[PDB]
Amino acid sequence: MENFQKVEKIGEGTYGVVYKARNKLTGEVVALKKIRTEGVPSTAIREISLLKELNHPNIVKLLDVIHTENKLYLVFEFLHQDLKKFMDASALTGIPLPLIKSYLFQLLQGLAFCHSHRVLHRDLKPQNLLINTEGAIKLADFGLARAFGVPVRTYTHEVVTLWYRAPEILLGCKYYSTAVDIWSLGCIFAEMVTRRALFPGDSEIDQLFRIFRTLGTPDEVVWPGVTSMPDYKPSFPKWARQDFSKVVPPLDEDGRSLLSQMLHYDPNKRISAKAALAHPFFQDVTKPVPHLRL
Ligand SMILES: NC(=O)c1cc([N+](=O)[O-])c(Cl)cc1NCc1cc(F)c(F)c(F)c1
Repeated sequence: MENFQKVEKIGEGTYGVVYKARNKLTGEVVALKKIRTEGVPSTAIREISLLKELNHPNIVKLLDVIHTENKLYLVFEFLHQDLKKFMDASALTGIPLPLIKSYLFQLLQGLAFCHSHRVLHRDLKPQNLLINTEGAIKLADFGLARAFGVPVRTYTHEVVTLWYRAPEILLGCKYYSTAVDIWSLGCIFAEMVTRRALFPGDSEIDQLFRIFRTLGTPDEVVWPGVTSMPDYKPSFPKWARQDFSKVVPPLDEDGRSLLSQMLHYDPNKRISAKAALAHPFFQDVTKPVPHLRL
């Protein structure tokens, strides 16, 4: 590394390999993501560079965009653990409700900030939510999707997770809205509560049908325009909706109410991050200290 000192290979994300590195100068520890191929659109580097200006306590800071030797590196502030690992570690006992609430509240603040600045995430999942010992949780990878449209997969044979994809994306809609992030966060909220993924689809159609089996096959009544979506087929089976009391037990009515608003089929009826923050579910929100083993 011309300037860094690779500590370890954290992983291999959807846009390239990730390393924990120490800036031999500043001495700071950061996450270095090497972006995928043989050109790199200058349009992307400009859009990405804009993301450097985004500053919010619940958004992982993009410290630098390095375009040298014709390669693309993203330098991010470092956090020791992601929500996926934390949920696994908390599987036996479950994440306490007060902490689930704190995390959801913080993530909505982060989304409200991004959305008011016209930035969408598009690929929220537990792995993209980072946490620290102080009880904070932050969104990682905001805006990278748009600055790269949709490259389908990661870069080198790796099963793309569809579990958190909004139905409008699954139905072929070409224009994503802020609502896709609320849907993903709703799925994550449910998973923290039940300790099981809400919609663990194994294919795009299995994903769509798992959603339909739980929330009911959508129709023009609940989702005006759904039958005209690019990938909608009149041959879709028609399943009846289940009750939330059965979907995320034993979550209370405040929680079920908020979740139901985050999972409305019509992107336009789906609650905004701003509005969700005012929901009664957050009346008693606090900021608990999580039990992190690093
Ligand atoms: N900003 C970041 O801090 C970070 C970034 C990316 N990434 O995509 O650019 C990834 Cl993957 C993991 C990250 N940390 C969480 C983490 C740190 C570890 F040190 C570790 F071992 C682990 F599993 C998870």
